[PDB]
Amino acid sequence: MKNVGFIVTKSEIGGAQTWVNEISNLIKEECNIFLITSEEGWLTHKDVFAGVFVIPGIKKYFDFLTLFKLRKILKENNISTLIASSANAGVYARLVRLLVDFKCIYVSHGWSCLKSIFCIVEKYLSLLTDVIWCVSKNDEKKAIENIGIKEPKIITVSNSVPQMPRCKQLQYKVLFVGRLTHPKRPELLANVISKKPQYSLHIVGSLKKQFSECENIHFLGEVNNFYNYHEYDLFSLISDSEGLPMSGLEAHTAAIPLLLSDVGGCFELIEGNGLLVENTEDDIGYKLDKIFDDYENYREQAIRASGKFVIENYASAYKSIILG
Repeated sequence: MKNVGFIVTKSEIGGAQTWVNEISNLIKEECNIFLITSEEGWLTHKDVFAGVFVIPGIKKYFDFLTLFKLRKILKENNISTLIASSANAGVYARLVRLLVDFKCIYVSHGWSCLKSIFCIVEKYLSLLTDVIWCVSKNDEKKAIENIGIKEPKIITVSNSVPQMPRCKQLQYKVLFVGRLTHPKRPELLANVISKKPQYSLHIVGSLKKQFSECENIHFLGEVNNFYNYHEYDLFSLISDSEGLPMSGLEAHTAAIPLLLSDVGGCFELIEGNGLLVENTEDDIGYKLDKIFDDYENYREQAIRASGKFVIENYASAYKSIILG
């Protein structure tokens, strides 16, 4: 059986790590999967991995001995495909192509680069990459236009997730799912909803009691396997910076309307099934009332679109990139 490796910087839940976990579950019957990371944490306790390699040197943007340890790992474990996520991981995964033959796949994950300096690096690192995997049309546009990666390098196939449970009378229940630290901005959303007692906010994700006396603001804290989108009426993610957020994809497959910041690839989740916002208290309050005053129309479109980002529709394309 084929040996595939995922290399990441952090092992904490969320973002790329959740993606790695989800993709590993998808291909797990067709290959052996190895994890390479800088630290131990949530991801490294996952049983899907045939083996886990913790190299703390990965936390450094570059380091020769870390590079050589990666080479040793690929060769000794006969790993013929390496899928890299995050900048640091990407640095080692592509430099090590100079030293080892394997299929090197670097995944965009929103190009958190944020500046024309990281852009330069990524452009030249693409020369060492067998596949630049863009997980959103907006990541593809950034790669081609802002970074300078050539299109022959790029395979663009959207992120997607397993279908969340779907549901109910309108209860004006808003749901926020994600880390509470910047660029994420739940404080902005909670503030808006706090002044509207008929609405409510549940936040899933340091931590806050600014709203300790707002009766309609509820912090559930971190919930690792959150799948209860179907209990809520509206998913809202307010943030200064996003790629194509997994939580947004999840809400989408759960057929609930969305209220998202107009950043990164959030617009790719919205057709008639929600609204894009400026991170203004005014703009968020206005578009919130707009959806809730006209709710069944946004709900009908959420329902209509809810098959769009379901991972079964993308599986063969994913498997083709990774196993082909």
